[PDB]
Amino acid sequence: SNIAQYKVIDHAYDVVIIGAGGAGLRAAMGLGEAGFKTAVVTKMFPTRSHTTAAQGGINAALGSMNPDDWKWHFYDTVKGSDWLGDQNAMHYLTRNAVEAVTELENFGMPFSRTPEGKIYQRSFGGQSNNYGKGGVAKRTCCVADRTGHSMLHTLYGNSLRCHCTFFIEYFALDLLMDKGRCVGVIALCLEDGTIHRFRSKRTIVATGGYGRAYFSCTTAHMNTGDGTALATRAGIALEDLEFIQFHPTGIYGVGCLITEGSRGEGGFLVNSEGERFMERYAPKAKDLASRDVVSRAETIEIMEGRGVGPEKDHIYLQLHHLPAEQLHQRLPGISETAKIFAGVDVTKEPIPVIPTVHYNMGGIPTNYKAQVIKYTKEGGDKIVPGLYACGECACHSVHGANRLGANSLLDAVVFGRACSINIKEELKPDEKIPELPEGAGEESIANLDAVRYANGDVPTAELRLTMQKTMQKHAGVFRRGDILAEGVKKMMDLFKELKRLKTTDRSLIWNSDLTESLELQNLMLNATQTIVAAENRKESRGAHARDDFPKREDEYDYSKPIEGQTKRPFEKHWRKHTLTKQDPRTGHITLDYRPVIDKTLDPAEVDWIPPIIRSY
Amino acid sequence: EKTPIQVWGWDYLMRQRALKRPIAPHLTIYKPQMTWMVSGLHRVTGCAMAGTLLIGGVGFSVLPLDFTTFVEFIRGLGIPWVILDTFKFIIAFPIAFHTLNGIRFIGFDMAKGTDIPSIYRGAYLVLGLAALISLAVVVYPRWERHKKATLPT
Amino acid sequence: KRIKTFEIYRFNPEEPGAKPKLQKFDVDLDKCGTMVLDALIKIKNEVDPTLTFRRSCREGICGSCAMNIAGENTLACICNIDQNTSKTTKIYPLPHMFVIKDLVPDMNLFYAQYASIQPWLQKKTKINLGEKQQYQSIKEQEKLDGLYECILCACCSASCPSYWWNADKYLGPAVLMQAYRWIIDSRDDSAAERLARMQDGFSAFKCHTIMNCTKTCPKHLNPARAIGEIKMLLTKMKTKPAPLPTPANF
Amino acid sequence: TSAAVTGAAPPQFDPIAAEKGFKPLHSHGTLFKIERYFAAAMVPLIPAAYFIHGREMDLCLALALTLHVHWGVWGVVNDYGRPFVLGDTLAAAVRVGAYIFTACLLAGLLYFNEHDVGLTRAFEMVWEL
Ligand SMILES: Cc1cc2nc3c(=O)[nH]c(=O)nc-3n(C[C@H](O)[C@H](O)[C@H](O)COP(=O)(O)OP(=O)(O)OC[C@H]3O[C@@H](n4cnc5c(N)ncnc54)[C@H](O)[C@@H]3O)c2cc1C
Ligand code: HEM
Ligand SMILES: COC1=C(N)C(=O)C(C)=C(C/C=C(\C)CCC=C(C)C)C1=O
Ligand code: SF4
Ligand code: F3S
Ligand code: FES
Repeated sequence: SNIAQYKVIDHAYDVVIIGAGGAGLRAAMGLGEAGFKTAVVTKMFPTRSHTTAAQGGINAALGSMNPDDWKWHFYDTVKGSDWLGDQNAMHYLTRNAVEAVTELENFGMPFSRTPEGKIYQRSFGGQSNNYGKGGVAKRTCCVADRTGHSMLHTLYGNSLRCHCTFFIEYFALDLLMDKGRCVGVIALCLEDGTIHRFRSKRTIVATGGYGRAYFSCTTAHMNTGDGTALATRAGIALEDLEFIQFHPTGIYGVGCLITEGSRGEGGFLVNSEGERFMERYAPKAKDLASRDVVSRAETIEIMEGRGVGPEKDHIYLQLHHLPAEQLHQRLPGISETAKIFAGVDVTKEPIPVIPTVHYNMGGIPTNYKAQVIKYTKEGGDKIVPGLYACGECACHSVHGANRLGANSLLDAVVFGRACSINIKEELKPDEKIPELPEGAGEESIANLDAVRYANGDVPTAELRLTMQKTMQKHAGVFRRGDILAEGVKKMMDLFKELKRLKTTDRSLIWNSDLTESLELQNLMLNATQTIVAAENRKESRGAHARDDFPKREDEYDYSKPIEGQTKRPFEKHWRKHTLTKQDPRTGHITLDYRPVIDKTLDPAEVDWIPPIIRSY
Repeated sequence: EKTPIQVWGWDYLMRQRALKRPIAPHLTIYKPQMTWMVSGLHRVTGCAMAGTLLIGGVGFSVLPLDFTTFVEFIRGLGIPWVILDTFKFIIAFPIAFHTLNGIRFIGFDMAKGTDIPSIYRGAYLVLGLAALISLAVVVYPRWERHKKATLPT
Repeated sequence: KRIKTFEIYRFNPEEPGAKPKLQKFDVDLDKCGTMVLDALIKIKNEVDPTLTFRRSCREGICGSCAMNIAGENTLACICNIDQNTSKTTKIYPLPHMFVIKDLVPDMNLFYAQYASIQPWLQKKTKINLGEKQQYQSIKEQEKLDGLYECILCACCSASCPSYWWNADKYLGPAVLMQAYRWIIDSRDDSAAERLARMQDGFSAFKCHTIMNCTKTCPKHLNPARAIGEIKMLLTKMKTKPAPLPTPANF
Repeated sequence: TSAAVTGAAPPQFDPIAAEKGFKPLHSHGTLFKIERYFAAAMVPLIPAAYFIHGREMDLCLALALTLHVHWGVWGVVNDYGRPFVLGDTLAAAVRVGAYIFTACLLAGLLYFNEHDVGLTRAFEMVWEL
């Protein structure tokens, strides 16, 4: 629109997949081999996706190390979610873990082995045997210290055998909607500056997370929440965005992950008093408690003068008591990262670490079939025709208020796979590749042009930087209504500064000043939504810790016996999902709340798990 | 007769030429190192010695000149004895070096000695032994001439 | 004020009859991260936002940021800046690739060649997918160590003169090491077809044992060893062992 | 605006598609093998020529160097004499140049051994300077 002109190219596909991480590739494998003419749109070569950075492992009750059941895994996931998790999706997840991880081994994923030639497994945070009652589990399957790397390369390799067609370094700008239906996607081709509209019967969103909304994170530069943003722009409300996982052990200076697997293998955290303080904060699980708990324990230590180093403002991960053949065998990757980025030799010195933004349990709301949904009190859950979402961009929700470690590679694969299963069942040759309405994509092009030639006075790098810092400050590990309200006002001001936007590069070819600006827009949508949702939730649940409201607010008080209590009405408690609708021009956000699904897929296969106090 | 990727490979190159995209520099900017320098020298020597055997073989056969008047011609130039032996070093090095390194490289083809420190130990040894063998094969005849000129029997 | 200076290759395809060019940028090291990628981002963020390069990870796992820095191919994100402010540092794209714009090479042949090795597990007897783990001994899986780690950055192939001259015909260190990774997998049954694919005079045998690939690999791997290994297989000097038999109560 | 054109799948190597038809068993394995065995055998041959001189050795040098240089220049020809840089017929010329090079090498060596002092004497003689 306006100041320049754009080549526009149309395509027709059965399904379009926006993302080639673990989730998008697994769906692409499924759909490709099922016959569908399937297109994979990704803004980077699939192998560079963030999935490839995953380290510690992937969960499945294989029993390679000891007897195990998938229902123990399930329980651990429900408890992990601090009962904001939908128990149907979590049931689906845990039910399929063993088949899913096994397929990966069959595709050639080179798992670490036991002396029996089975897939080696390790312990991880927040996992137990026997519905909480037994010991720490060994359920977490790994390729040493590089499980996601290995998985992504295995999935990419096998995708090449399933006749997909890759639009690599294509940057999606919007879904194409026609009256409540998604009929494709529009994207900019980085290579030659052209503009492509893909028409499709189904569209799968698998775009990853939005860690770069914060100043410090483990995530990749590409984690800018474009998928969630796409959905906002299509008038779809996002779910549970306030629930942001801080990983206990990002390296102090640089944000680089150090796997929780290093604690699973026998490492532990230490304060300036030389104390294994997680013995105090979580007597049973200790250093293998859930991530929300461990990260908070870490932060208190820091706040309470027991921080480590020159400024006493981080903490030590200690592995040097572990045999050096174990470190090399089980954690070669982080041994290397730790030396490169901290000068630290893990056999002799401990690693400086600090909690760090890592994973988004929030995202696009779906049902357990991974079909995207809109909700009203009156109408309930209404599916958005043609549109599926999976992986980190999605909220199924299999993680609720706190994601269990090694459950995300899992949820990518399982629900990536589910997308293909469910589409091959409900899509008939009956249906034809829908036609685009007149003008489809013009808005997205107009926006592109505006950002391309934007000649205001705030360069995007600095606007981004203030957002990231605002977010680090007002929406961190512990939150307070006054600090949150303050943060919100600043965020909506920054969103107003989008109009004063300055870019410099005016080329159409490989203009990363432009795509990074587009990315900022998407980030801002996510970030503003995140904070007003967090501001409004007056409870402490999983990763959302409010200092002014330290209680988990449920329909009953599950800390006392139930009988004789009267259930609080929906509007009065907080055991419910947050839904944020945002107007993308103005920035105005409205909230609504949707009930948590408590039933399983089949009470005969497994019981539901009623809330209880969450300890470790 | 090409493999399918070799065909595709060819069409890729034509596609890139058509777009008049530049080629990122290489020779002029890659750091000199003991891996490709010593490969470079293996090829230069191989080719230099072959070049010589052509210009020597065809040269003397095509020309009225023969090797014997060529040698006596240079002998007649009467050039300093110090230099003469240096020419004999410049002639021996390539044969020594290339032969030794040729065994090395054959090792490389058998996946032997490919770790970085073996590689670097190997490059110095080959360069060094060839420096020794070439120098020895020149110094020894002279050493033994000086003994004929200046000792009793 | 320790002001480091960077000479960075530049190319602008949008420009009428454009041509490559080095540009110099000054960076205050006290205002910058330890790594070369930090300096490039700093520049783009503060000096010239038209400066263009690939990056994604922070820890050198994605493989996106591969380039030539101080004359060697490495990843920017884990290449420490040289503190000596008296010397400059030269930054070029991957050698002998066609460039799209600035430090970004067209990477599509590299990917094509990778697809050609058929990088997925292949079984002679169809197996029912997901039903059971295939057996593999520790010793057998450990053969993949130093092979499976490759991040597809292409630093090695962009360092190999043999590939410089015949990229269209010679597969290169990176693709060949992966070819080998699938050949020595005790679980894969197509080791022969995998070699038949690269029997001709160029595919693998254009390896002149330059050893640049191994010298330059930023993940300390050894594609040369694997190529020697492949040369042995093609020439029938060695043979791939049979898989160890699966145990009775597995 | 969307007054637009129909598009094409990007260029993309489909390795299943490629598989179909292709058998070619054009195995270069044993040539590579013999090339290397041959060079190995030339190792004792070089020092042998240091000690033993004469016609018969002069002949062993000529035969073996000729063979070894033939395979050697063919490699270097295929590196710098590529269709992409010289076009397809000038490439074919240089490839034919490889064979011409080898023949003239041999003819000129056979000549030198037969109607001049020969290889081992020529060296012997320049060392006498
Ligand atoms: C350092 C680290 C380690 C981790 N380790 C583990 C672990 O050990 N176990 C575990 O379970 N989980 C782990 N996680 C979490 C897990 O790795 C991720 O949640 C998971 O890989 C999700 O991947 P995904 O496929 O949803 O998206 P990603 O893998 O991030 O990929 C998203 C894809 O979408 C594409 N995309 C995005 N935006 C656009 C756009 N606008 N246009 C076109 N394409 C676009 C991208 O190009 C990319 O291909 C880890 C996370 C991190 C950060
Ligand atoms: C005496 C023992 C010798 C051995 C063991 C030997 C070994 C080798 C080997 C292994 C190669 C292959 C290198 C590659 O493929 O990159 C080679 C190449 C070559 N050799 Fe020799 N060689 C010897 C003597 C000679 C001699 C006497 C000549 C005389 C002209 C010669 C000329 C060449 C040439 C031209 C090449 C091609 C170079 C290249 O491609 O880099 N070699 N040699
Ligand atoms: C693969 O052959 C080569 C070597 N073995 C080697 O060590 C080096 C340095 C090179 C570099 C090539 C050179 C010096 C010839 C010039 C060729 C051009 C197209 C400019 C090479 O091709
Ligand atoms: S081998 Fe080392 S360098 Fe070559 S690709 Fe794999 S990682 Fe990059
Ligand atoms: S750099 Fe090149 S020629 Fe062979 S050993 Fe390495 S591939
Ligand atoms: S950004 Fe991933 S290798 Fe550097």
